[PDB]
Amino acid sequence: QGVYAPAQAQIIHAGQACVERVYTIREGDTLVLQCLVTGHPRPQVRWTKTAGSASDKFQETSVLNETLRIEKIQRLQGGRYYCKAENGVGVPAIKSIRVDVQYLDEPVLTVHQTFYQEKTVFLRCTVNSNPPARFIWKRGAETLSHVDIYEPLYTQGETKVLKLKNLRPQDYASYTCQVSVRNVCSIPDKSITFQLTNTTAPPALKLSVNETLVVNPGDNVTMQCSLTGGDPQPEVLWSHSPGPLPPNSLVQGGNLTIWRIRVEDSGYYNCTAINNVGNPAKKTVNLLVRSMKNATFQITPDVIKESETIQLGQDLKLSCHVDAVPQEKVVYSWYKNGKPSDRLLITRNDPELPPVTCSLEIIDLRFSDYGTYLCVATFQGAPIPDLSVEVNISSETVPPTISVPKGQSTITVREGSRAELQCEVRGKPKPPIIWSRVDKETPMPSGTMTVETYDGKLRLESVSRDMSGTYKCQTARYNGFNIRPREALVQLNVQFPPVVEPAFQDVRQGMGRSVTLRCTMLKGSPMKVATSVWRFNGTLLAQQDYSELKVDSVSRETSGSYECSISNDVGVSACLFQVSAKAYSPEFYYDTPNPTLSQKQSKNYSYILQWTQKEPDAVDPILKYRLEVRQLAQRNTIQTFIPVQKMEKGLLLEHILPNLKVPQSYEVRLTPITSFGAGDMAARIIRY
Amino acid sequence: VDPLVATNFGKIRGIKKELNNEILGPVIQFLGVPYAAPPTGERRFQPPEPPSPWSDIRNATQFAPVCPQNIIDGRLPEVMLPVWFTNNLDVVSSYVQDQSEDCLYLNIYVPTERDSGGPKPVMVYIHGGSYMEGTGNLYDGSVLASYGNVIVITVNYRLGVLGFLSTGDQAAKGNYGLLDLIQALRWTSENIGFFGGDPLRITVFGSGAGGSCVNLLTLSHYSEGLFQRAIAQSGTALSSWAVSFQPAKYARMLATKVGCNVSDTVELVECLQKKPYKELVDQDIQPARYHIAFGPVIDGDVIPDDPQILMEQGEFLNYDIMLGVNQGEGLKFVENIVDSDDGISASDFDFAVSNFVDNLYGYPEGKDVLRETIKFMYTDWADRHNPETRRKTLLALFTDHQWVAPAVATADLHSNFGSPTYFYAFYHHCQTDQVPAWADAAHGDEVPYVLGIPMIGPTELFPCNFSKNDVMLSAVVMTYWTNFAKTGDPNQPVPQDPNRFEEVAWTRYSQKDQLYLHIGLKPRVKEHYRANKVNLWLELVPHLHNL
Ligand SMILES: *[C@@H]1O[C@H](CO)[C@@H](O[C@@H]2O[C@H](CO)[C@@H](O[C@@H]3O[C@H](CO)[C@@H](O)[C@H](O)[C@@H]3O)[C@H](O)[C@H]2NC(C)=O)[C@H](O)[C@H]1NC(C)=O
Ligand SMILES: *[C@@H]1O[C@H](CO)[C@@H](O)[C@H](O)[C@H]1NC(C)=O
Ligand SMILES: *[C@@H]1O[C@H](CO)[C@@H](O)[C@H](O)[C@H]1NC(C)=O
Ligand SMILES: *[C@@H]1O[C@H](CO)[C@@H](O)[C@H](O)[C@H]1NC(C)=O
Ligand SMILES: *[C@@H]1O[C@H](CO)[C@@H](O)[C@H](O)[C@H]1NC(C)=O
Ligand SMILES: *[C@@H]1O[C@H](CO)[C@@H](O)[C@H](O)[C@H]1NC(C)=O
Ligand SMILES: *[C@@H]1O[C@H](CO)[C@@H](O)[C@H](O)[C@H]1NC(C)=O
Ligand SMILES: *[C@@H]1O[C@H](CO)[C@@H](O)[C@H](O)[C@H]1NC(C)=O
Ligand SMILES: *[C@@H]1O[C@H](CO)[C@@H](O)[C@H](O)[C@H]1NC(C)=O
Repeated sequence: QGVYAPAQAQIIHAGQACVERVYTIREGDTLVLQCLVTGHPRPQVRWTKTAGSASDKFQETSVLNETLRIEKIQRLQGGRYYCKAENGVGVPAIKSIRVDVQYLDEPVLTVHQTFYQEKTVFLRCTVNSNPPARFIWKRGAETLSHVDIYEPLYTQGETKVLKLKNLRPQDYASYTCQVSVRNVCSIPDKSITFQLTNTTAPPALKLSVNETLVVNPGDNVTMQCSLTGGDPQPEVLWSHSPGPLPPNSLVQGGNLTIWRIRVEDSGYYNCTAINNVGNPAKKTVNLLVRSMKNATFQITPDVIKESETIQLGQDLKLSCHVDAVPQEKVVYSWYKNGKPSDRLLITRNDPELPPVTCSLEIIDLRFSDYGTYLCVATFQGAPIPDLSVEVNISSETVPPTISVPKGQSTITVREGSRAELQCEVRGKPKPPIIWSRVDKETPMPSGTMTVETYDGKLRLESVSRDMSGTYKCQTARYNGFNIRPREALVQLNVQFPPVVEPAFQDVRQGMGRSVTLRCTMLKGSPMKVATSVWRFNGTLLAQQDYSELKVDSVSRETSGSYECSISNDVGVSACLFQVSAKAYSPEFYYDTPNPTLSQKQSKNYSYILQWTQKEPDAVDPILKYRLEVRQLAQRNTIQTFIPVQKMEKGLLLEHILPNLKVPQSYEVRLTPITSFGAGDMAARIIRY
Repeated sequence: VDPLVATNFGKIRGIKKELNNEILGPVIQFLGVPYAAPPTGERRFQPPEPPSPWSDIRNATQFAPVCPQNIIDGRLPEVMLPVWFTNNLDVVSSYVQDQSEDCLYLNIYVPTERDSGGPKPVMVYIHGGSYMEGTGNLYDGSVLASYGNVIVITVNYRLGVLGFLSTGDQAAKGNYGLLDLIQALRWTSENIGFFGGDPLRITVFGSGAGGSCVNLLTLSHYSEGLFQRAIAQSGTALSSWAVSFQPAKYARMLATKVGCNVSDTVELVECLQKKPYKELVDQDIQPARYHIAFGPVIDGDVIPDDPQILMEQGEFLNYDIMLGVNQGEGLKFVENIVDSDDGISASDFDFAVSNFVDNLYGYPEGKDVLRETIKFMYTDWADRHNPETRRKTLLALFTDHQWVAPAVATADLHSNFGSPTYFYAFYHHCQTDQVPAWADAAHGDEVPYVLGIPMIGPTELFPCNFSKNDVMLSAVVMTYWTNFAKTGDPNQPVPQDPNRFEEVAWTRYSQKDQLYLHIGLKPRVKEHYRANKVNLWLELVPHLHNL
């Protein structure tokens, strides 16, 4: 390639700046970076940014523009930017620049008090700033070692501390930290002052409730957090964990009220006081709302005899459980066709089973034990309602077995629609089913690894292909037999339309020569070409995992747009080819001094129009170019023909436009002509 | 059979290779593949240009000439090179005896086969000892490729003067060797698909200065989209010998040596371009101790700024990263000061530190307190009189400073800025009769395991009598390395299948917990590798500089 030149970039500075490779500006101002580029064909330019995805100044910022513009810049918008410029010839051009937004926040001033001879106070001054700040202390007059000043570890220049080793009376004054950023980017210094007095003292709090507070749902609880010391007067603030305070909870300020408290409102409520003196005071109260949920039973046949079924002459455990907030306060009552138990039937409150689970055992099972057992969980004198779990034991009760009904082992559905997976469980009682995925360890529509279901149905509203795989269904260990869970698998096909290749392809070839088009299917379920249909300019044609078409003679009559419509049994997708013997667009040459002043008079200049032909040998040879010249101002165009002598990839072509009015601009449209006719036209604007 | 592949530059013929191992399948080798144009004539001290195409079938059955170098004990630095290299120069010499300035060639190893189907991952090995010598030809990727079912590529880039000379201005911007590596990666991205490789899963890895190269590439915008993951073994961009900070100084010393030292930097470079490459290579240019003369430079383009500044300010893309160090990197640092009793005297200890402080910490005021503080920290106060314990701690000092501290700094910053990071410590090796019996895993000792050398038994380059445990550990390392390449997770998709790594999942590294994998015959995950000594160099010592 003779004239084709690799891209070349250069960054230039604009907009508001201050004062080599870095572009420093004040926060809030406007950034303007321009990337000048050269090379042929004219390379494209995009400004991008390079930042750690997961921290601090990060934005995804890909703009296709020779000018980067950030108005009212911010701290985070800062960082390193690079301008990339490419044109196909050679290696892309890259230039780097660091934008260094600068600032100086208001300084924070805090103070801390502290053998037994001298009292010592530490005045700590902190500020966030770019560049690193400079600190100056003063007590009306500037202070030096004459007391001590220094920067501690675990600070990157953002902090200085003023140490008053011996607190003499003159020291009881107004201390002010004056922090400066060296006035770079014309940024003013800033100051903060504090009134150090012998009454100065950190905050202190008193709470109107105990360490831990238990309450019933609906109850109104109000908590008074009051100051008991602090100078300056500290600010009191309530907070909640987990999550925010509201709804139904209002902060008057100091006073915290919770109306109609719900069970989910339980947790820690912390009152904190701050006055920038010493450590902030904090009082913490843990509010526990009572509740009982998820009462469950378990049938545990003889474990030592290795049984999974109720058999006469065996031990039979009937457990009981409920989830409660004051878990230690629950009490269970076992009834059996009424409420009874010493001999043969015994109570056990805490086995290896879940926490706080009451379970009676029946030694030497007997037909007389066949009955309806009931467990009643309750709170000692609590207004909340009791909870119960009934569990009928009889000859009929039997461990469960699970299976897939008929042939729904593999069930296929189209993407988007709803899907329903099915397992059917048998036994008395029937435990709920727990669905999980096996092919991989991923979560589910519900967002967790498993879902509970009693009907043995798993419903999928908006089924996604991601869900396509293998699913496990198994019996619960609760609300039934506490036995090795029975398992069964089901396949889930999520069908979706095909995707073919290429989606679009601009095909060029001589007039007498032939060409073959292939449309290939990569993904698609079913992964089979149900049918492939080649179409030409709307009309259908005549006719394997893919489809092929051969254009015998690329002529004006056969040249056009071919469409291969590959389709599975669910949807259709098509490749689209553009066949022709059109020459490619000419490539305007932009890097030359063009205009020629006619004696600076007659209002005439001339322009040296230059360009190259992209891939001259891709089609029939270029005979002549049609040159059009319009002035923007008027519709009429001057049409001319440049005749090509011959050309090779990279040869520069030239043409002078003799009569052009000195101040106006012109549009230039340049079209190649081959035996096939007009190729792809290109356009450009020239100017004096 | 006859491996022929048509690339964008022409047809290429490969060569089938059987491995000396019944479980490993054979591989296809493409040796001496041009990935750039010869950097000769006006192309010397200039960026690489794409290679010229050919119309026939080009043979790739043998290694191409290596880049100009002089390792025949031509005053090379032993403290920077891997012990396996320096202890076997006669064999190493045979790999670089055939030289030419036209040396921009790469080698491709393709497996002949597993489980998941589709384009296979590509692992590009970047060699490097001191930037002055070496060749990818020394690293046979056959076993790694065959065992892991991945494509392995070794690259040859311009070395020393020819690859890194810089005048500090536009006359010679330097980093030519890095540009060749970038160009090699470009070639790979554009042509590896023809070999069955996945350009969307390219992992770059290297040991020593090769590891330094890997990290420097991750800080360059030129690497965008080129590769997705990086593995850096015993090498960072933050060490004292990773970058040449005074290129102009050394460029003029060379010029003076060859009669090219003129005022104009442009005329100086043109003068060098007229000189025979051998004349430039054979010159004696000694750099400051623990530093380099000719190597990567901060040009503001390839390398936008000091790696330290770029990393601290998170000015780098988020690649998947795996990095680590060996228990006893600095063997050669003390090996030369050890007495006939395998111990180090208190006076020798003081001397080493004194030399150490002066060379790395050239501060005029305060070097005294520094030397004394460093001695105290690296003194074992329990058994303080033992000359052998003194040897170990001194070795640790150099190891901690040159390898451990920089690696942790890199890992901390990468993870902190969102890059998935994995950290390891190599506490195993195979002792030859050429290394002291008291030595632990030294610099480069992990290479044979990563390359699967134990599986094909002792080689001319790696003569150690590998044990069954060496084979087992080698398999494990290769499993982890290729797993990272395949998914970005050392634990996926191949499980560790007695194998002591069966239940050992390699947790991701974070600055808060700093979990790392202890690689040895008793592997397991630990936390905060040498936290105390590492923090000394990274936090306290810098403070003693007086800001
Ligand atoms: C109602 O309460 C019962 C407990 O009585 C809950 O059943 C429990 O569910 C959890 C998770 O669903 C089970 O955790 C399991 O831990 C084992 C550890 O060996 C592990 O292998 C399992 O994969 C699972 O993570 C727990 O075992 C199970 N307890 C019993 C007794 O079955 C039930 O989920 C609660 N349901 C509702 C709606 O509140
Ligand atoms: C580039 O961006 C500037 C402002 O950011 C705008 O004025 C101009 O029209 C844009 N031009 C192009 C070619 O993107
Ligand atoms: C503190 O200063 C005040 C002056 O406002 C003085 O009255 C008082 O005695 C001093 N001592 C204490 C302990 O407050
Ligand atoms: C809670 O407050 C509401 C009004 O705020 C009142 O009507 C209700 O009786 C109160 N209930 C209790 C238990 O204090
Ligand atoms: C409240 O304090 C507890 C410990 O006392 C702590 O665990 C919790 O995070 C705190 N919550 C808030 C909002 O500060
Ligand atoms: C507490 O504040 C609530 C509103 O936040 C108010 O309704 C209630 O009367 C207050 N009670 C006390 C004792 O301060
Ligand atoms: C169990 O027996 C009780 C006894 O009254 C009956 O009400 C119930 O319907 C039976 N079936 C159950 C609990 O499933
Ligand atoms: C097909 O339609 C396009 C639409 O412009 C046209 O250019 C082409 O000539 C048509 N082909 C034939 C064979 O008429
Ligand atoms: C200037 O251009 C006009 C036509 O636009 C032409 O008639 C005239 O002769 C030209 N004069 C010169 C000096 O070129």
